[PDB]
Amino acid sequence: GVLVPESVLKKQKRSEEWALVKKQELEAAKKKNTENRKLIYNRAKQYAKEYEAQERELIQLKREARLKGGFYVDPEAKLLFIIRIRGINAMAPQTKKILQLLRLRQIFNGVFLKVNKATVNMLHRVEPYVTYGYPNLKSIRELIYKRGYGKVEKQRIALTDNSVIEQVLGKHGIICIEDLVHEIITVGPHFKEANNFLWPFQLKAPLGGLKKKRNHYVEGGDAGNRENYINELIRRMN
Amino acid sequence: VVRPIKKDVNKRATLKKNPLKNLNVLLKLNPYAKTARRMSLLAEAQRVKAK
Amino acid sequence: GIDLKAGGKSKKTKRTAPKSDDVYLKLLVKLYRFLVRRTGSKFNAVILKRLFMSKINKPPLS
Amino acid sequence: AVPLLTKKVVKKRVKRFIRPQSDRRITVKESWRRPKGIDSRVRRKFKGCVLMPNIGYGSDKKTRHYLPNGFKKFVVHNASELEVLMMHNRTYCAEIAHNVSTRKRKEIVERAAQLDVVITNKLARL
Amino acid sequence: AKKSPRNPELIRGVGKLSRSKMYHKKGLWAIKKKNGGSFPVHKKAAAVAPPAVKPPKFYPADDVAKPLVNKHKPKPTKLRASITPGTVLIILAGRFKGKRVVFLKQLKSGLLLVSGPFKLNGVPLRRVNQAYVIGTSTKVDISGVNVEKIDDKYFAKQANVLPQGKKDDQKAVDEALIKAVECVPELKAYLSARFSLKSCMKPHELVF
Amino acid sequence: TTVPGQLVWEIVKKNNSFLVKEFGNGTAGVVFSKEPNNLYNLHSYKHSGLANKKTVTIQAEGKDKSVLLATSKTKKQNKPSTLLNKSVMKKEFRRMSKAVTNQVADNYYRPDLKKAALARLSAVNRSLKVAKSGVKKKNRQA
RNA sequence: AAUUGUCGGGAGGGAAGCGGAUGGGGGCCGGCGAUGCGCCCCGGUCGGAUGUGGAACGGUGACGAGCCGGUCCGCCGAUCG
RNA sequence: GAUUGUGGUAGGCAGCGCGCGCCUCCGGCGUGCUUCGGCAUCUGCGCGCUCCGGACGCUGGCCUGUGGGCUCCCCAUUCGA
RNA sequence: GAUGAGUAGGAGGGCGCGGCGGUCGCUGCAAAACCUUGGGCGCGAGCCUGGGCGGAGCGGCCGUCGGUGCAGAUCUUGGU
Ligand SMILES: [K+]
Ligand SMILES: [K+]
Ligand SMILES: [K+]
Ligand SMILES: [K+]
Ligand SMILES: [K+]
Ligand SMILES: [K+]
Ligand SMILES: [Mg+2]
Ligand SMILES: [Mg+2]
Ligand SMILES: [Mg+2]
Ligand SMILES: [Mg+2]
Repeated sequence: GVLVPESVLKKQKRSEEWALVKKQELEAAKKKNTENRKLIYNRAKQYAKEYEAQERELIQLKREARLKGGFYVDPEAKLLFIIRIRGINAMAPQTKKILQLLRLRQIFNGVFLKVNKATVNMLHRVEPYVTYGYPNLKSIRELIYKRGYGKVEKQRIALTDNSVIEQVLGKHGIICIEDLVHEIITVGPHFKEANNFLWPFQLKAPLGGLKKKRNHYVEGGDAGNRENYINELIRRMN
Repeated sequence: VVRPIKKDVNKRATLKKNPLKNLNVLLKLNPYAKTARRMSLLAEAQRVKAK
Repeated sequence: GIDLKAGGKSKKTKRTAPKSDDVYLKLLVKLYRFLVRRTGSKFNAVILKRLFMSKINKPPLS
Repeated sequence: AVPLLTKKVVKKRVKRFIRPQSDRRITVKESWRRPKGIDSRVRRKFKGCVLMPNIGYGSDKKTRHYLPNGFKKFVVHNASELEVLMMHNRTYCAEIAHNVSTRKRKEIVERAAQLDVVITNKLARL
Repeated sequence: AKKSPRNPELIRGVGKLSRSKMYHKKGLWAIKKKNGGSFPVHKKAAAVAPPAVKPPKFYPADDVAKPLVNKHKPKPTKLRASITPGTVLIILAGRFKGKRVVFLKQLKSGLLLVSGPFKLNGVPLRRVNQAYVIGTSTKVDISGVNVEKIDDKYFAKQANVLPQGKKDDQKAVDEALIKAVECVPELKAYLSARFSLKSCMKPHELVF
Repeated sequence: TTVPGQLVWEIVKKNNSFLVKEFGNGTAGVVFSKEPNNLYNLHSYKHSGLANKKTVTIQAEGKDKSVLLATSKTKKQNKPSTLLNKSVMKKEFRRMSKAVTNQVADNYYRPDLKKAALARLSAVNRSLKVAKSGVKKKNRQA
């Protein structure tokens, strides 16, 4: 019939080559995905065992200290969860700057923070505007699973797949949601990268309300360090 | 010299589903959750049977 | 409320197309838009950016 | 003709944005004018006052400018202009211009019937 | 062919056994042994070539949009545990509102097949939506009632005059139902009387 | 188009005698093109009958279900009188569709508008049938 | 247009008018809201090859050759649409 | 219990069943590691299923009617002013 | 993907009036103007249209121009 023009022939040939290379890339990706699934399964199992062993070890240490008759001082918290509780109206310059540096720009925004002398002194200045404490494993897992959003190219992407995490934290060995949770909870070597990757959590208004945000938690208010009691607030806020 | 043409870049954003409610999303994000749930259920059943 | 400057929007202005109505310049702009998109070449990107510039920003060379 | 549009038409507001005090002063017309007075309660958006229009009321782009019958309007002045809608009869409807005579309106109506083009005002001057 | 499920479900979507136990039970080791240490490879099923559809008589000027695939398939309507064969039901809507009837079975469509019996309260063999029904604690034996040949197609409209065949079927079905009802004293009056709310009667407190 | 069609489009997209615009330059703006060699009467570089060397033209002939299918000759661009290769088809719609496909797509003339040409042919055929036999159905059921 | 008379409708315990939500009444609207589609049987009209000739012509090529191709008209078969 | 379905060329991703072995079929039979419970250790193909890349399905009423709709008009009412 | 307050003030994109160079049209089978609890489009400036009246002209589009947009000024003239 009609002779096929050389331009059409060239376009078809190049399309065939592109399809072939795409198919090869897809096959390689499938294989690597299989291996990655196996690896993340094993890693999650190991992390769960590690958490259980840590809890058991803490209980055993406390009991053995009691038996010996001395005191066991628990390791100081290495991680804090901070929630902004005041609005953005009528802000002092230093307080506003510190809240920006902590990435708390909206009421009921939450963020993790590694415990350091510098960070603790920064938080001491904004204590009246936030409430913070020591998050639970359940709190961290639920926060990352339900409201965890990653930052990719300064965009906020929901963590619906492990590929989103791998794209940003693959260089550091974090390729799964469980890896991210373990890094956050243990404050690992790449905690800064993981935490910065995590977009500030946008929490809803507390389910049961607040007591009084104009007073410190010690006086019966909400501001300040409520230590282990931040977890129930997280339950109500998530 | 042009790079290969792309036709699958304009994908609709995947709807976010909470892994704490539906199982398939939880398994996709963390396959070990299946084993955790199975072991927990079996242990609870064993405890109830013993009691 | 959210503590952002201008709602997080940009306040810098840069040329995104030629202000001229020269059809030949428009065709060149289309050509180099395609080249930039489908090659990712720094030279092509620079050429495309300079094609938008005003007269005083395209001085002659002796 | 079966309209191509499938999404339901949603209007954020169906009331007109009437100029403040046009009810009070006859000389003040109804066509919207944004108050610029320093003390204007309407400008300040005091609750219970006249509402001001804003881009937030914008119609959904998919259903924008669509008539209730599901088509879009196009004014036609003659049967020659009518033929432009031959390949768009599922998205566009023809409205005959107000100044067309009855004699030309009959020809336009006949041609539109031939072309399966909806006329919004086919009963005018009959 | 295996006659029993290999992996019973502890809950929806989770099996009782793990991957290793599933391997052992399925016997992939046995298949590898029999085939020589390698799984048998099966060729992909050949697709059926599309039929030679005749050319269209018309060509649309617009490309109609094909809807995206929906992977959810409806499941059969659930029957409330409070409703069992022979249970007495109270109709809350329709021309028979307040009537007490006997439940026979649930049809394929999910509607409930009920009878008055017709003689007792004038309610014939009818379909009632479960959402407009109250299930009471009163049960009557219905083992002697045969409604196998009656199904959702019995009530289908052929589109004013009731065929005598339907009347005969109603009489045959209701004979055994009335005979069973007679065993329980006062059940005749209970079925013949409608349900109503009197002064200071609270539905949220009535047990039924 | 004695000069490149891209240049012709760059010139004529702003204004031409065949351009029909209505309802201003806001969101309400409606645009169409009147040139006979525009299959969809759309003001775009793809369908433009002025900015393309190869153009398809489908309309109804004067009488007897005759459909005029014309193609712009690639070499006679400077000869308006002999610029169109015309063919008047009087046969069945199947034969007309086959001829349109052969003359538009099978020869790589303008494969990108094969669907548009077929739709235009179908519309013209339906219009001719209705003009002959009067309206017989409202075509409102979906 | 301001303003006024008449008829008809309506409202009125020391203003009237106005924003938002329904309702009563009135007024208006038939693109206000469809009746087609597919598969068969009967009857009526119009055309029916990859064959053979004529008229004009096109895609590509190089507004050359070669190759390929559509429209219309005349016939032998085909007996379909 | 309540609000809601935004999109419209994908059988994708994740998890899991049946066949490719047998027996006496609420189950049992092989190789390794075990905390002796168990284990992503063997986990390959074909056909399928699901909480799995954003709603689908059935039935009824009505279609010139005292019907349906209304951004139009006059009023009443609750809140605002 | 993120985001949305705005006086003084700045800027962008649009609506409307009257001419000129072009282009496409309408009109005694009824143009402009005006009237109307007719209808519709646009967030809006505005626009399209039914009906009436009127009885001779008018509009769309692309450029371009200007004595080009009123609620106020104890504003002007006229009318009430
Ligand atoms: K007024
Ligand atoms: K504004
Ligand atoms: K629901
Ligand atoms: K003009
Ligand atoms: K009007
Ligand atoms: K002008
Ligand atoms: Mg927020
Ligand atoms: Mg204070
Ligand atoms: Mg007056
Ligand atoms: Mg002047």
